[PDB]
This record gives sequence, structure tokens and C-alpha cells, in this order.
Amino acid sequence: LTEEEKQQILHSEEFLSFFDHSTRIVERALSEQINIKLSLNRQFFDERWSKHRVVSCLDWSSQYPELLVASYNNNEDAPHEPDGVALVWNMKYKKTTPEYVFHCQSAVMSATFAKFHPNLVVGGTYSGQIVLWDNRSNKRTPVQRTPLSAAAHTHPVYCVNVVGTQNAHNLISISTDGKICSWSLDMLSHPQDSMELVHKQSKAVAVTSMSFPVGDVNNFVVGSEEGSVYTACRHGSKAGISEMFEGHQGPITGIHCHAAVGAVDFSHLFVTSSFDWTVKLWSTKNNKPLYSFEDNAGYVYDVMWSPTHPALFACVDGMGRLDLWNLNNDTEVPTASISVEGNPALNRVRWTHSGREIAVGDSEGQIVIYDVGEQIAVPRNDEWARFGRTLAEINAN
Amino acid sequence: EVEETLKRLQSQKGVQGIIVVNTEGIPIKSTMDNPTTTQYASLMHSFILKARSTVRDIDPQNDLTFLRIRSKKNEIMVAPDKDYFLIVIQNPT
Amino acid sequence: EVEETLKRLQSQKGVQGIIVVNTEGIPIKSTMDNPTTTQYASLMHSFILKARSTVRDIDPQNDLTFLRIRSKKNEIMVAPDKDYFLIVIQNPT
Amino acid sequence: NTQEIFDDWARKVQQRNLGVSGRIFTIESTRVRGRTGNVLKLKVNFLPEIITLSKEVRNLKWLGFRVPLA
Amino acid sequence: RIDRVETRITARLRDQLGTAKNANEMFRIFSRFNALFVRPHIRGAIREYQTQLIQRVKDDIESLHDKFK
Repeated sequence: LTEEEKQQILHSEEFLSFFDHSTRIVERALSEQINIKLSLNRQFFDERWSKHRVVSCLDWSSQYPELLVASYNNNEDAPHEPDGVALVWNMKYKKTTPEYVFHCQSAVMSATFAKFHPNLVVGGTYSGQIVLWDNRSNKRTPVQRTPLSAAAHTHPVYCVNVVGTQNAHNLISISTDGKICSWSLDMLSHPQDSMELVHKQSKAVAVTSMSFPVGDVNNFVVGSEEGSVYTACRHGSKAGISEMFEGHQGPITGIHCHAAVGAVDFSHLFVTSSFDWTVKLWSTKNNKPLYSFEDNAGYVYDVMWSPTHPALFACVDGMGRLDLWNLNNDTEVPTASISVEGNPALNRVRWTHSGREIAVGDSEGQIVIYDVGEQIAVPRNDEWARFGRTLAEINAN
Repeated sequence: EVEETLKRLQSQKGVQGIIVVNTEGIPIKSTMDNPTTTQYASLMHSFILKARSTVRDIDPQNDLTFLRIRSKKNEIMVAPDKDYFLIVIQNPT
Repeated sequence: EVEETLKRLQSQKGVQGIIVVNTEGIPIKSTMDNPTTTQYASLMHSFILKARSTVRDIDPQNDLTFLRIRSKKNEIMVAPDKDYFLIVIQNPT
Repeated sequence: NTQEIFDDWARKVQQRNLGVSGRIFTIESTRVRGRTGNVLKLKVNFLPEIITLSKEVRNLKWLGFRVPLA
Repeated sequence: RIDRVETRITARLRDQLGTAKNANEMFRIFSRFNALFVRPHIRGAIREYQTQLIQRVKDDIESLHDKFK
């Protein structure tokens, strides 16, 4: 009745779950009923959270599919708004509003999911902290943050990914100083395996949105200051920068290894999307450019291999052209290309864990997901190796 | 973010007003005409109790989660929870 | 042909019971025993008539068109016709 | 294959990132302004200069481009 | 035999450079056949395909300077 009783009960630590379930149920009843080749599936736009906020990185959820963490680098537009946005959206429900907003105290960079964790959104920030969000809470402030000590992270964490099974689940988050740190997915106040990727020349290698081959190895493809992909480890004597893939002329922007094997060989091959304006196919044991794709108009901000079709990849540019390239049929032309409205500098490319769907992180705000059914796991295991062999035969003129 | 909840759930078309009434029959969360919806909130809560008796009497281990009352002029969707309830009228838009 | 509609609804995904009220709270076309069909649809008929009086108390011209009670173990869809009503219980998943 | 954007980033890494990229002196550079809390808030010479730091590293070694002695 | 290999190589390179017409596309397309971009009897045809390949290469370098601006 009175404002004191209403405001005390509305802000009581009883209505947090009530507001969460009320928003969940009313948003669940939002699907209006009735009582009487690239698809260009859907665009993601948020008003209080996705406008002039470039997308830091996207990430598909291996557990609870059709979920992607749209990390956002909160620009200098709204300082009163909590810097850094991590919006989770839903595809299966087909909603226009973000499911759960995950703001922070710093511009979130490369926020991804945490494997074998149902309510754990992990993510680096502009303050060098890999903040952690819980889906159970209603307060969208991250309850778990990362220290900034000498052993901890210093640079803004531009790439955080998990490595290891249920026995030794590691949270490998890397800074551009080469400081890689394995963190626990429960407590975030102390690192588990902290070190620096020491190099012969220029130890602090500006790494950029690394990945891991399928199998969760400690080796990550370091997108260095000028290509120079350093497949590096975390433990043992090979810890730190181990192998260098040079023959590139620009800082890598999005680098992803082999996704889940669909119907071909393991294909221990990664791919480099960079500022060099051309995507480049590489192998994890080549140290020679296996194939350099066409010089796309603008940079190549991201790239990703589809788990359904592990022989193709999607890449982007500054003009706004998402280009997926398969090499079983094509040799120097893209397979399927589609653009986004206007000319957005498409920042990210993330294929869904189930494949045949592409999450494209646009210029600022909006996130456009694509759907395809044409490129499936066709059992061309031999033709892929044969085309890679012909690439290794024709590249040496 | 209570005002954010009101603005976002009211942003959907058809929703005439987010008149969330608690179990006490008092309009704890409302945005429409209070005297007109006060009787509606008390009546709808009494029939919410009727629906609770319906669910708890037809089956012993059943719990009422969500109710849809498609009326002739509107679609009164009731969102009952374990502690309180919610009343939201959404026309067939 | 209601027989093909009933037989088509037999092997549907999660059907708890396909019945229909037939004599204003007293069903006839029963696929279950006496309580599950007659007594449960009688309570549902009385409570939906009370819901009709509820929305009628809100607005007398506003009668009911459809009812959907979704819960943890069942989803009861009520189709109100002129004299007799309809009760169909389905699984929530 | 010259120094226009490379020279702009080189000058940034030399003077605009002298206290940001090669911040040997701006170790604990707090902020002196007004906010809510009245505590040790901070705005270092490298805080909004993340572009200056990344410009220094990735531009001075993007292709072995322009970079001044400083 | 070298003239026939050059003619078939020029035919394959013409079918490739006609299809692939970008900088690297028409470049490696007209150069996909060794005798096409090597033998003079076919290097004339390689130059004919290069009339568009070098044009696309010029477009790539000009657009490169424009995009670098």
C-alpha cells in the first residue's frame, strides 16, 4: 500500500527471482499467435545497449545452442551507462530484445562462453579483466572479476578460451604482452598457470583473438604483430611462443583453427584473417603460406571454420561482405557471399557449433546471423586432401 | 531496473497495462487507472485462487505456471508464480 | 468427421487425454473413466463458467473465446462452444 | 609502401605514446577530476591511449613500418 | 606437340581467365597453364587474357591506394 512497503518489497532479496521469472514468462508469452544461397536470417539490435558499441567478439555456445555472446566495446558515447556490454540473444524463440544483458565496469573484449558451464559467461575487458557473469543473478554486474597483478593480466584481454576436459578445465586468457594465464572457472581471484610468451625479438607479441584446434590442446595460434602466427603452448618447456608462421604482412584480426571434423581428415590447418586484406590458409605444421586468398576490399576482421563443413570458412571485410569459401569446388573465388545493409565494418565471424549458421559481428551494435542448408558434411574426405595437395603443388611456382 | 521492466514489457503491442497484482490483492505494480483495475485485480486474484484450486485439486503434484484467458475482446494472460502473481491484458494484435 | 480427428490425435506428441464436455459439465464422448473425464471436465466447466462471469464482471460484452492452462505436468486447452465446452489435456513437452 | 599512416602511428608511438607505450614514468597516473566517491580514481596517460599502445606495437611492427627512435 | 600443348594451354587459361577475372583470380587463371603463360604462341593469348587480368590488377592496386586513403 505505502511507498515504503512497496519499495522495500520490490527491492527485497526475494523479488530478484520474481523479476527474473516475470521477465522470462512475459517475454516467453511474446510470441504472437494466430486465430484465423544465403538466407540472411536475422539482425540483433538493442537500444540501450547496442548503438555505436562495436562488437568485440562473438562466441557460439557449445552447451545450450543458438546462444552467442555478443561482447561490446562501449565507446565514449554514454559514460553513465556501465561500460562493456555482453548481450545474450535467442534464435529458437525469435525475439527482438536481448535475453539477458551482461554489462560490466569496463569495455568487455572477446567475451565467450565457458564449456561444461551452464551459467558462466566469461569475458575480457578494457580494464584487462576477464570478468565473469552468472545467468542466475538478476543484477547484470559481474560478480567475479580478474586481478591486474604482474602475474595476472595487464593488457585488455582480447581473447579468452577454454582448454581441457572435465579433469583440468582451464580458462586460457591471453593479453597482448604474451601473458597467457590459465584461470579456474569457479574462483577468479588467482590465476592457475600464469606466464608470458617470451619471443626472441619483441617478446610482447600483440596476440589477436586466438583459437585452438579440435581436441583442446595447449597450442594456440598467435596472431602476431605481422602475421607470424605463433602456435604456442602453456605448460612444459614449449610453453610460450613455440612455432612461427611468417610470410605475412599484417596484424591478424581473427584467427581460428580447425573446427569439429565433419566428413574429411583432421586437417591440422588454421586460417588467418588479417589487415592484409586477404585471407590465408595455413597448416599447423607448414611454416609456408599454404594458400593466400583474393585481396578482399578492406581488411579481414574475422574468419571461422564450420564444424558441419570443415573445408570452408567465412571471412569479413570493412565494406561489409561476408564471404564463405569452400575449396573442394573453388580455387581462387569465394563460394557464397552476402552483405549487410549499408557498409558496416563487419568485425566478427563465428560459425555455430552445429554448423551451417554464421554469426556476423557488424560495425556497431547489430549482430546478423545467417543460415544455410546447402553446405553439409558431404563425405569428400579424399577430395579435400587431394585439393590441399594440389594447392601444395601449384603454390610452388 | 523495475522501470526498465515496465517499459520493456509494456513495449510489446497489445499490452494495455502491466497491472501486476500480488497475492494480497493490492496493485503492487501498475500503470493504468488504479480504481478501475483495483476491482479487476481483486476479482482476478480471487479467480486466480480458483485456478490454483483447480490445478491443486485435479492433480496433486501439479503446479500452475501460466494461464491464457482468450476473451472475446482481449487476451487476459495471467502469469502466476510461486509467491505472487501477474495480470497482463494483451489484445489479439 | 470427429473420428479421424480423434484417431489423428492419438499418436500425437504427448497426449494425456482427448475428451470433450457434452451436457453442460457432463461429458459423453469419454476416452477415460468417470472421474478423469466427467468430474475433471465438470470442475473445468464450472471454473471456466466462473471465468466467463469474471471477464463478464470486467465487461459483460467480453465473454470467453479460448483457455490455455499450461503447467508443469499438463497443458489443458479449453475450447468454449455455445452450450457444451471442450477440454483437451496435453503434455507440456 | 611509405610512411603516411605509418608515419602518423610512428609519431603517435613517439610522442603521443611516450607516456603510454613507453610509459616508464606513467606507472601510477591517477585522475584529478570530479566523480562520485572521492577516492583514488585514475585516468592514466595510456588509459584512453589503448589505440596509442596498440598502434605502437601493431603499427611499428605491422610490416616493419615507420617508427621513430623514441 | 609444343604448339598443340600451347594451344590447349591457352584454351584452358582463356576459359579460366574469362571466368576468373580479378587481380589474383585472372592472374593465376591465365597462369594456370604453364605453356599458356610460357610458350610465345600461347603467350600472345596469355597477353590477350592479361589485357583484362592486368586491368583487374590495376583496379586492385588503384582501389588499394583508395582504400589506404
